[PDB]
Amino acid sequence: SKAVTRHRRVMHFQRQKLMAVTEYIPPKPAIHPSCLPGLIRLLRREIAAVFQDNRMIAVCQNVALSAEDKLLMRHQLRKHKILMKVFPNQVLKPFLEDSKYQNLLPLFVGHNMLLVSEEPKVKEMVRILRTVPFLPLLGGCIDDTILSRQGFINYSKL
Amino acid sequence: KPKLRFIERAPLVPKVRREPKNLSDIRGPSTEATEFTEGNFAILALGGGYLHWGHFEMMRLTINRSMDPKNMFAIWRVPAPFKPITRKSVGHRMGGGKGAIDHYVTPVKAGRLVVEMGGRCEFEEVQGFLDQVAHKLPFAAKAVSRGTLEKMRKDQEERERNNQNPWTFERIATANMLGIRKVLSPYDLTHKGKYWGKFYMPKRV
Amino acid sequence: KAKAKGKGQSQTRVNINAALVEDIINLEEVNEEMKSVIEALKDNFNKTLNIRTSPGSLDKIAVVTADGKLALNQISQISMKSPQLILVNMASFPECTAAAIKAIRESGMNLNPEVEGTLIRVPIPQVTREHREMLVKLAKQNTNKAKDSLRKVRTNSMNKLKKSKDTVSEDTIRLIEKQISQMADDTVAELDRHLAVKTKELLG
RNA sequence: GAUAGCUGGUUGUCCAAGAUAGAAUCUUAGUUCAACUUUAAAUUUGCCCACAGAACCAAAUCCCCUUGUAAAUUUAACUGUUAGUCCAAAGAGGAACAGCUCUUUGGACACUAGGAAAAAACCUUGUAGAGAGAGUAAAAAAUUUAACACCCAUAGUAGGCCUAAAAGCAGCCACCAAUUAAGAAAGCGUUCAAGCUCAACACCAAAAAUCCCAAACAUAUAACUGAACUCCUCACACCCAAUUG
RNA sequence: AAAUUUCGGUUGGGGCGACCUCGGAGCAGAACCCAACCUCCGAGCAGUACAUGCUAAGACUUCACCAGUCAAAGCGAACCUCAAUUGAUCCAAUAACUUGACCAACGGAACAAGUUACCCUAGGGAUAACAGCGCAAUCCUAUUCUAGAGUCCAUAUCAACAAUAGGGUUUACGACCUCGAUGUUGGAUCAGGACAUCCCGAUGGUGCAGCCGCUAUUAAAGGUUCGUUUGUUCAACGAUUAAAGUCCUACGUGAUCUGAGUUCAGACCGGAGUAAUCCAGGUCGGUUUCUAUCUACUUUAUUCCUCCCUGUACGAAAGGACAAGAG
Ligand SMILES: [Mg+2]
Ligand SMILES: [Mg+2]
Ligand SMILES: [Mg+2]
Ligand SMILES: [Mg+2]
Ligand SMILES: [Mg+2]
Ligand SMILES: [Mg+2]
Ligand SMILES: [Mg+2]
Ligand SMILES: [Mg+2]
Ligand SMILES: [Mg+2]
Ligand SMILES: [Mg+2]
Ligand SMILES: [Mg+2]
Ligand SMILES: [Mg+2]
Ligand SMILES: [Mg+2]
Ligand SMILES: [Mg+2]
Ligand SMILES: [Mg+2]
Ligand SMILES: [Mg+2]
Ligand SMILES: [Mg+2]
Ligand SMILES: [Mg+2]
Ligand SMILES: [Mg+2]
Ligand SMILES: [Mg+2]
Ligand SMILES: [Mg+2]
Ligand SMILES: [Mg+2]
Ligand SMILES: [Mg+2]
Ligand SMILES: [Mg+2]
Ligand SMILES: [Mg+2]
Ligand SMILES: [Mg+2]
Ligand SMILES: [Mg+2]
Ligand SMILES: [Mg+2]
Ligand SMILES: [Mg+2]
Ligand SMILES: [Mg+2]
Repeated sequence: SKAVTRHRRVMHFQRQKLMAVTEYIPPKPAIHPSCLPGLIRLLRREIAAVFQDNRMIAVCQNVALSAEDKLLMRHQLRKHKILMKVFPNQVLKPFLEDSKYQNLLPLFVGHNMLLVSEEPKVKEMVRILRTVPFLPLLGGCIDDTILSRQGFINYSKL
Repeated sequence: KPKLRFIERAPLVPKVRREPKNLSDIRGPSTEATEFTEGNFAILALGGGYLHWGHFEMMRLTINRSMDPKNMFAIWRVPAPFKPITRKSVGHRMGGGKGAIDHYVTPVKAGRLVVEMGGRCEFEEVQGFLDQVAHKLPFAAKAVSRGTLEKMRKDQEERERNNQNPWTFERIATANMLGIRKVLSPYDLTHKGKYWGKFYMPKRV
Repeated sequence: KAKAKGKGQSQTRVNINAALVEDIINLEEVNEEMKSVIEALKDNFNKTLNIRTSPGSLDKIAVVTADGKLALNQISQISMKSPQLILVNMASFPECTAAAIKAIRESGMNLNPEVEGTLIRVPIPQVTREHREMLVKLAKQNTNKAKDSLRKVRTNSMNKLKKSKDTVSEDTIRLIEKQISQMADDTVAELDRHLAVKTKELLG
């Protein structure tokens, strides 16, 4: 047959033997290493600023609210002077443990919409939270002091 | 004009001299342009063969179909048909002169580029029709780019330099260890043990 | 049930050999004559007489009016009213309407248009099997005439081949004869297909 | 007893040497020359040879001292070969097919021995006998690609040109930016809008006709078995077609 | 009208077509070397002297021979270019230097034609027609990216340009044993096997409201009609059942049969051919042997129609089913 062919011509016996003996032999790792050993700065700065300006910050579990529900909540929070906040937890846990807030460490986890504030909002917030059929207020945080919803409503009564 | 120019067979000067079909134009590495030029991606030919006018037409169609006319551009890397392939009439006794001209073809060697690409586009945006055309070609092809080409070349060099096998192909061919040159070809000594007619052995050293 | 002998071989023999085609004899001329006969038969079929529905079909020829040709579906918004009545809405051209009426009256459909200035009515009650059989027989006669024309063409080709047979290889002569026979068979098959299509259009 | 480039055959033992580039021919089924081969003899250089030497339009090749050797030229004879096949490479025509037709370099087959199953041509190996001896050359096919990181949706709005219409995908433009934090829209479906996803954020390869074809085991220490090849006791002329001595 | 003779060679079987001598380019790339029914370019010559005279050491040499090529000098006067470019013996003219070939079948008989199916003989599968064998140019079957259709809708379905795998069933291609014989197609009895499955069994999808439909997989245990013509399997047509499927069997089976013709001798029709004879042109008819030696063999559930289901489910109406039992 001709030299070049469309199919794979069968190599000679000696040719095949030489091709098989001259095969590639990769190394053999005796141990194999498989079984051997920016924006984050802005996030940290913002979290520090919030911690420094958290005269009356609250925490909730807003997740079941739709986009229109969130817009209505923002409108209600704009009616009476108070703002909302939403930050991550991975970057907040280190600052949480560094700020001597041990009681707040196991609180922040998963979803949680913070509500920073400065002016008194003891009744308007309670009404805005009661208007919906949910009570996700898992203990807020005023002047860095542990307090449950009972203490919050008690202070509200005063 | 970011589009493959129209290809047509039968050049303006059809050679009348029936040249003999030479197989040396397919064997060996691509002595012609191998590296890129004014581009970034290409179709590395991992095996010798031929290319007909229909192949070029289908390639041009597939390229013009999926291609941005304002973000990419391709240039032909293979000349026009010229090699005369004389085919006798199907049904005649052996002999009686040589057959007449039938169609022209452009030979191609291993490691030869066919079509190139350019622009500020990633390799993945091309990968589609790149590998498509590669599988369409009548020989072993594969999508290759500058970075990937350099990577595979460095990998082959490392494999050749770290081959634990104390015996290699050239060391046995050139030196003629056990007189195996009787079976080997004179071109194998010049090239490596990766070629065989037209195919290519990328896995072998 | 194969009956598939060598034909691509003859096609390749005809395509490759150029000197023979230039000398013995004129494949281009033979193909042109065959295509001309086929076109003549197609015209005799689609121009004699047939219940061609759709106004677009009748849209063919009309006498030149005001130094300007015209047809049915060109300027009028025709709309099929019913299989037994057709509507017409010319573009304000009484002369063109009269020209179209005159051209249609000379047709073989035996029509009696009722023109009313710009509106035309060409009703057709129904057609029986007598006219269909007559048209089928006429198509068969036309096919026989085309077959006779192809016979004459092949006889002339064979006479030429015989005149050029002495100083020519008998094998090439036999191959050319077989190629001509295959071409004639293909032409006869095409004619039979056209006749079957016409019969289906007439009856179907 | 015709002739006949033609079919058939051409009688005992044993030893040795013994395969051809081509040309002419009313010629390629036949003949001659040349070349190969055989016998007896006179002569001395025969082969790989090392620096070098050997053309303008790649493997290579010629001469080649020391060096291994003992082979080479001629004279006088004359029969026999002068249709080859396969393998690796350069090829030539054919389909970059054929146990397809023809050359160049090497090997094998026409000559036995051990294997690849039964094999001419593939791997190893030749001087010929015995022994119920030992050591070796070639020598046993391997191998099963497909999920996937599947949490979750405000709006300046239907931006402008044509589009009676495409607003986000009949066609072109820039593609900003408010949502706390992200597409003038990457797909799907709409004549057209309506609806469903995504980019991002919060833990996240097989089929042909008599019937498939050597039993058969993944887990006791790398080395064994394996010639007419080498050695061991004796003496050795006692394994080629045609031809010759 | 009698007497003698021949009908040259190559042809990837023979004729036909073309060729028969020589030089060059690549094959044959670097001493020589090699093949043309491999692709090309040229020549049977062309222009001035007539020392293009007479002699002779040594060499090359188309792979042999015959035939060809260079040449120190010696005598005689001096103060050729080109690449093939051609012609042997005998014989003839010639007082004698000298000359005589499209002998091109060109290493060259002195001159010789056509047919044999009326043929004979020595041989050849060195070399053919049927097979077997190998290839797969041609075709079919499956897959791969989707090009394009299919009303939105590539992938229900069709499917271009290409590649990857299986076929030797069609046309050839090669002549490897079978021309000191393998008896040539259909049609009769008999059928063996394979599924790329026409139907009886079971599924997925569908442009599935049901039947009628389409596609892909398994299942070969079974079935696969009656006739009119042309010798032809093939080739057209009438009526059936759920179906009148493909392929190999030396175009399955002539030591079971058949002669319709395919290979024969005679004749006729038109043609080729001055004539004999031939159209691979058309038909009139054309002896079909075998006494069995051997191997082997010679006895075990399928469908259709009908009845309650009937006009049911399904719509808008037409239309129209599933299973089971029974005759
Ligand atoms: Mg005798
Ligand atoms: Mg003879
Ligand atoms: Mg004999
Ligand atoms: Mg005797
Ligand atoms: Mg001997
Ligand atoms: Mg002669
Ligand atoms: Mg041969
Ligand atoms: Mg032998
Ligand atoms: Mg020995
Ligand atoms: Mg001959
Ligand atoms: Mg010589
Ligand atoms: Mg001199
Ligand atoms: Mg000569
Ligand atoms: Mg002569
Ligand atoms: Mg003679
Ligand atoms: Mg007769
Ligand atoms: Mg045969
Ligand atoms: Mg479309
Ligand atoms: Mg043979
Ligand atoms: Mg025979
Ligand atoms: Mg015989
Ligand atoms: Mg016999
Ligand atoms: Mg099946
Ligand atoms: Mg048979
Ligand atoms: Mg029999
Ligand atoms: Mg008679
Ligand atoms: Mg008469
Ligand atoms: Mg009998
Ligand atoms: Mg008996
Ligand atoms: Mg017996």
